[PDB]
Amino acid sequence: VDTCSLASPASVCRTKHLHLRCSVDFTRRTLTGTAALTVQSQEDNLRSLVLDTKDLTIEKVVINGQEVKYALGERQSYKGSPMEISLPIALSKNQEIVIEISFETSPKSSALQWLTPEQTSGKEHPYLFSQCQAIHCRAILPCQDTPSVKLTYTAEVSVPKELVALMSAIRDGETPDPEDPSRKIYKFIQKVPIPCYLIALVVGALESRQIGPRTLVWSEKEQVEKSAYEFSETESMLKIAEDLGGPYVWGQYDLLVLPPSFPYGGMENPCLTFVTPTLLAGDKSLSNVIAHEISHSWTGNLVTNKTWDHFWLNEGHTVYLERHICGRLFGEKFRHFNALGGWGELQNSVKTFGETHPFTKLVVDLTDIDPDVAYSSVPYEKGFALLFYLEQLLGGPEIFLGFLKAYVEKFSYKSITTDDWKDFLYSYFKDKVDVLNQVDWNAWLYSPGLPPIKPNYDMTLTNACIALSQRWITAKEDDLNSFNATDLKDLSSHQLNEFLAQTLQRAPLPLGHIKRMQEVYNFNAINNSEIRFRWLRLCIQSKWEDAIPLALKMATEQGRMKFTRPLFKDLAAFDKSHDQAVRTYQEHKASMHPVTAMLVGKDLKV
Ligand SMILES: COc1cc(O)cc(CCc2ccccc2O)c1
Ligand SMILES: [Yb+3]
Repeated sequence: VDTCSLASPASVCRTKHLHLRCSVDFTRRTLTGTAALTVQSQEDNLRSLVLDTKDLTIEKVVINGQEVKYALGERQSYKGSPMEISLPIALSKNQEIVIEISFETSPKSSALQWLTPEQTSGKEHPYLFSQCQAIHCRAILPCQDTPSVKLTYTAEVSVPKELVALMSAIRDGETPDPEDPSRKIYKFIQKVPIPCYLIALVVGALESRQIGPRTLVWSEKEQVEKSAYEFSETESMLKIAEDLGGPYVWGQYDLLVLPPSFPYGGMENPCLTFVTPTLLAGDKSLSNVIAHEISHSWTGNLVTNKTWDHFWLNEGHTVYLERHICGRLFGEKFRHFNALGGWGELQNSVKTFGETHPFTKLVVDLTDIDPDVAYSSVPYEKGFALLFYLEQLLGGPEIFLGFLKAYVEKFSYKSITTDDWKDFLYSYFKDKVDVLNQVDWNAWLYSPGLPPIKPNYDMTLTNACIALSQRWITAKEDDLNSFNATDLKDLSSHQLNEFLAQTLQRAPLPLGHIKRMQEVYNFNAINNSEIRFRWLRLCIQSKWEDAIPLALKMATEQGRMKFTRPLFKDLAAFDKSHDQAVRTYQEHKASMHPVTAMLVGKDLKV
């Protein structure tokens, strides 16, 4: 049973399709419209069902052309309020009805950010966007808000005519509003059954330019040139992901580069991946995020996790594919380098939570836990680590990729659990059941802390990062003169970032070493968001006052949670800046993405 959802479970009824016809109102910061759900019954004699809702105003519910009775339950925190609909005629098993619910969103909807014009690049027009992973789709519309249910949908969206609307679906045409000539209706069809966390909307002044045979890049006009350059290897990545995954079943693959308040690096919305504009490093150095979003097209969007207790199935197989893409493009030694960094970030998450803390288990139990609160790098890296370990044990990359394609093939258009994964892994590796029983499964799946085994890693590109970091850390004042900008000359931006990751793991350092590091490396000049973030974290943790305004400036001007939350956290901890960090949050709380705003307020103990 899906514990994070209050709707009737899939064992009762199943949404097959959603028709949504809505209207984006920027004066009220609301979406208003109707959600017509086509619901099949799974039982005999079905007379009622519950849907998920959150801060939605419900005007009425119409089945068979007539208003039916319904009741809203009391709010249950982050879960929202259940919405029971009294059905007018009892359904037999497999009977299908259409429920059309007239609704309105609240401006406080946790799934949406309402951007004023000054918060955009252009400064003339407003912007709005959505993030429904994990359980915020109920903040947009009543639904069975669980990934245990997949549905197709269609939409018609009325927006200011000067604006443009996109969704996670095939764009199905645009027309002016028959009822209101100042507006446009844009239409969307999604023919592939999807879980509702992938429903996506963005409304703004968008421009497009084509970067491949199935890719257009979407953003504000100021951002299109840079976006088209930065993501020009997407077709190449797709061809690899198809060769490893099997056919791409979604048709198009467009990329939308969002404003900086977007809280994730990416979101794998079918046909329209959302990406952070912090990926625009000028050099395609952060292209692995695109490889993560492309990979989700199979592992995530096709093979879906039945519940959020099994999210690792989403992220771990995806991180496994993403590094496989990156491995093709740039070499097997590069895959291992990324893999090893991954274990590095897993070390930090376990250090941060504590090695016995429940969110460090691969499979979590999310009863009474906001998924926004549990979100970490753990499910990505522990999932990846498990799959890497399994690769090595079971005969290396070629064989484990055979398992991975069969896995997509085997579970496409379904929502699975960990036993469904492990059972199939066992059916596939019939001849290696002895190898598999050797694996310690309770530990990998259900024990907290680090995995019980570490897989073998090639060290070739990593050894240079570890060397320079150790040189800095074992340096005493009288060695600091020997550091020089030629220390970095054979370092890729990636090894550089790994050098800072290595160093940050041992923070703090003497103020003097940091001062010197700036002096000869000019890290401050670097605009790569990964490098800068770690360099800034290193400076604040090492107590450098000069870095307060920079780290502050990064924490607010962008809003990617991977960077924003540790920056406010480090700053809260540093005595000299603690009070500016709290006051800066409170100055910008209103203007922040609601989930980011929530997590930073808790992080800051406001
Ligand atoms: C951005 O997508 C998510 C949003 C959330 O609020 C929560 C999640 C996943 C929650 C989760 C699942 C499994 C293991 C750890 C974990 O944090 C994902
Ligand atoms: Yb010395």
